[PDB]
Amino acid sequence: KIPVEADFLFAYSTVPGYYSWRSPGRGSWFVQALCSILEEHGKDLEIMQILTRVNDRVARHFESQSDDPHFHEKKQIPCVVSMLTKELYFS
Amino acid sequence: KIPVEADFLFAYSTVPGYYSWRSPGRGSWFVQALCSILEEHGKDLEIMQILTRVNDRVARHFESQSDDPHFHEKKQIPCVVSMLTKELYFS
Amino acid sequence: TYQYNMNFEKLGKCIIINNKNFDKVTGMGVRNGTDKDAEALFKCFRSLGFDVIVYNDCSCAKMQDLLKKASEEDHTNAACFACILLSHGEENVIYGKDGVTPIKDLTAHFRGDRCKTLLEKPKLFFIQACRGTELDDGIQ
Amino acid sequence: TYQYNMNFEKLGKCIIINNKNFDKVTGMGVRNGTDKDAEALFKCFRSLGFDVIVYNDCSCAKMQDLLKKASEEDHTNAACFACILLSHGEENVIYGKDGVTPIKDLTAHFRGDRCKTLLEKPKLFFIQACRGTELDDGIQ
Amino acid sequence: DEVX
Amino acid sequence: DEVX
Repeated sequence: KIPVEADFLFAYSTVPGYYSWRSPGRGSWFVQALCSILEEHGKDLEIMQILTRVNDRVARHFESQSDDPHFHEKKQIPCVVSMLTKELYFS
Repeated sequence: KIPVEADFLFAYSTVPGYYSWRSPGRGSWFVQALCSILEEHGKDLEIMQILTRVNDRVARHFESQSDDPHFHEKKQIPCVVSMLTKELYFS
Repeated sequence: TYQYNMNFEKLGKCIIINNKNFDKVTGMGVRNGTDKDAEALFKCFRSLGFDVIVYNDCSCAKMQDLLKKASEEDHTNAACFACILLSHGEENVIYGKDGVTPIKDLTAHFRGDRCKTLLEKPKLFFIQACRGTELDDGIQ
Repeated sequence: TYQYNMNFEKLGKCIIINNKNFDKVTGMGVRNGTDKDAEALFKCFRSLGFDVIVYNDCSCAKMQDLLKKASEEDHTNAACFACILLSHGEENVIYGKDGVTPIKDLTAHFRGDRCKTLLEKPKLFFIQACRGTELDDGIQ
Repeated sequence: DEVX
Repeated sequence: DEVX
């Protein structure tokens, strides 16, 4: 027998309680980062390596620009929840 | 600038909402499995590889045994939450 | 032995839910840029080998029905399943066009006891949405 | 370039909180077996290179004070930080001997803006505790 | 820059 | 076998 909750992975764009940021002209931060790593490494890296590099790109390359100063120079870190039992390659 | 919530990793023994199982004679399942994987691979595997193997061992090697039949033959899957920005080796 | 078995006919289905316009009752504004997200996501997951279908401006009943009928399909020849949600959100909940629905109820359809053809196979969920209204001020 | 920098004087601190006995008012019973967990965990993390400290049967005020003073120490020569919680729990909450405290408040002491000497360094938390009262019936 |  |  195996747990009914096993082998799930949730790749959240941000941590619980926080905003997720989206540029209207070039898309959301998380998706921008997710599709650059995937286009470069989707077939040769494990899913946790891919998502860890996405965490780094979102955390380092993005900073809020808003006219409202309450929303200015804000940061974001994504959130991976893994119930996987094996390594995952799309290869 | 760097997000204040970055570089956290939470290794939960179970998924949100569920019980965690503990053998009184051999310790909790999650700790049993975590320290068996660590003794063999703590210094040669990345932290997400270690915890994925702990997910597999808890999910496959452990089954509840209680006299109460409401708690009999139950399963468990742990839950890793990662805000890490890099791969982590203990070396 | 330590990798998920990928020797199947298909990589699997990937459902993209792209919610951009919301009812006035919800109070939520238009998510400009999410179309560039869905198109880029469609090409990258198609390139991975997924069979991608994009649904646009979905209700909470439609989102539950999409994922329940995908749960009820036959995945014996698929290696995995992927779902991508692009919408507004609060903590633990994802926005339809007409309100909010809990993310746990969307993903529970694929549990081991409720979708046997994905048993021991990875079920992946990518969620671009807010989870609250806190801001990360950062640190230098 | 893609790994955490491990060229430091110390690997880091490892704090084990081993909660076995609880007040009768809490309604929680003794967690027999947790001493074997703490014994195995301290031997494993000492073998990794951690400076291991084991605390036993802590109150919620002690648990918050331990981690706040650990957050306030100088970790400049440490590569990472580890904390291990062995106790009773409910959802989002961990048990002291005298009641419950939220896990988020325990870990927030090590945030980037509140613990500057662990900035860009991994902060690891291993939590053996219940998160509710649901059971996983499983499937073959 | 907008939030979701 | 007990639960926490």
